[PDB]
Amino acid sequence: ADSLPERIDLFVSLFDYNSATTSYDIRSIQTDFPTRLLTPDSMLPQTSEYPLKDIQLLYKLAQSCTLSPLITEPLVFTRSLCKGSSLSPRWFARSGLIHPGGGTYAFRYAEKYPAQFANLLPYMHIQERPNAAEGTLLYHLQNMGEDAINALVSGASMFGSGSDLWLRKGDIYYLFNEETWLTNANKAGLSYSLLSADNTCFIQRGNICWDVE
Amino acid sequence: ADSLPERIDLFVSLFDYNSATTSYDIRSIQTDFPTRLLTPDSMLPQTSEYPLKDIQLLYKLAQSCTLSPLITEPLVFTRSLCKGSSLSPRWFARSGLIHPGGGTYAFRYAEKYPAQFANLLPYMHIQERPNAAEGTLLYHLQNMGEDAINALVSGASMFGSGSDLWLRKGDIYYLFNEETWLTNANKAGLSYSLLSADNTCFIQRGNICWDVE
Repeated sequence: ADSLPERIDLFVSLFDYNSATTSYDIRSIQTDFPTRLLTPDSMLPQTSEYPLKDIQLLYKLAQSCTLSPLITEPLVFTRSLCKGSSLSPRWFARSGLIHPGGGTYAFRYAEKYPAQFANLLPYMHIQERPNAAEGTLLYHLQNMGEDAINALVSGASMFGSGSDLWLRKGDIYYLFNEETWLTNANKAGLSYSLLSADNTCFIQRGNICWDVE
Repeated sequence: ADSLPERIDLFVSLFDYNSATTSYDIRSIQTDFPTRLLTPDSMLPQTSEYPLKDIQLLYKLAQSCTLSPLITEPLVFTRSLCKGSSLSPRWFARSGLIHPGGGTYAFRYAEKYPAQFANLLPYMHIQERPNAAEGTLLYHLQNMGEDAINALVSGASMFGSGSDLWLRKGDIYYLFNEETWLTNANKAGLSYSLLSADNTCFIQRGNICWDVE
């Protein structure tokens, strides 16, 4: 197992970057996609960011339409929706993007004002945008699980999503299909699997890898 | 991660053995199924047991029907097939079971003498037997991958096959479905995954666990 780092280096050396399925500049991804609009936790009620009773207070208000400083901006949003007052794309660009109840301000607003949808897409979570065309960047992002999104955001040297290997060289991710990945792992004398969070198979029982959650 | 053994113990304690999907006595399994007829390697040409040129010599003979002491029994089998001489179920019970070219003597023999099929089933590899009825022991065995078969043969305290947890208590395996497994792992504060051989995720890169093959 001491040869492992050297085998992984050999593995990477086997790839022909010119024959990658596609490639994406990390800078282009960062330009187009706020991390806040990638991470799956943004889609959930923001319980780690607010006391629950404040989130509940906002729902009550939005349903009733008739107040701590943790929620100043959510309150501005809520009142605007209640009053039928308009919010320009500039308001969303200035905003924290994520509504305390989960998802974005832009998506909620555009549901009420569908004519403003196109201009507000840049401020919506990838999971809130329409299903992307196959093979596009947004498609790849929409189909990534949490661990893959985290790896991408971390600028990891490599990660797997959905039988695609994403390989980083310089500032560019090159995508290779599962067959190529497996072929090169085989040649390097390597086995691989995808594991979640920091699950390192700390203890093994039979064929089951266990870790603490 | 020091709490891990204690969490696994708690995990096991959560199962109600009386409400298991099914259960199998390990002794019953050993009685019915020779390990040789379970392990997937028995289905492959026996390259670790014979020089390849001896295996090839046998094929030539079986095709021609006209000789080291590593292959004395395979030669007896081959000549019997060529001569149309018969081999009783007692011959197979006395035999090493596995043909050098892979699979069993019994399966090959029964292909030539289909009337003798039923009496020769006990000497055929599980992968050579007809697809078993759903829910039966043979069905579960036929659907196990290599790591699961090895765990079972090892009498492991627990292993997963196909979204079934096999839990050993005393000499009995109790089967629980994936939902129960996940529910109890969740409660114990545990994460789990199935990994092959002794792949322990020795090195992690992005979300990829790497080990030496």
